[PDB]
Amino acid sequence: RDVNQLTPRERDILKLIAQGLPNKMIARRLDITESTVKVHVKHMLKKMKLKSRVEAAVWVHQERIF
DNA sequence: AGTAACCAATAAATGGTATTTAAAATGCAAATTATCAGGCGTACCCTCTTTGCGAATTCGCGGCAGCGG
Repeated sequence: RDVNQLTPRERDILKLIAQGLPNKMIARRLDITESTVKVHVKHMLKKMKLKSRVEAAVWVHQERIF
């Protein structure tokens, strides 16, 4: 239920990701293969029980949870 | 005051094939205390004596026994 069990740093990376950052630049910046980047975003997608980032980002912003 | 599905394009849509990471936790077998379980010994003198009293008045039957011509 609670996102904070995950690392805050990856949450900040994720906010940057939802700021329009494409996966290629993500892999280039984070020093991992694109496969690992996709695996990470896939993990975040199911762990938040979401189908798309738009609704989750809007919900995070509106109540200013983090 | 606004028609398109044209053909590329964009990476996101997944759920699937693995050598990793070390931390944890989870088990594992020692050391190290308590406590239990056996053995021995005892120098005034003491000497068959306790029992069962009756698996309790059955009875009827059988037979293997000792005495006996």
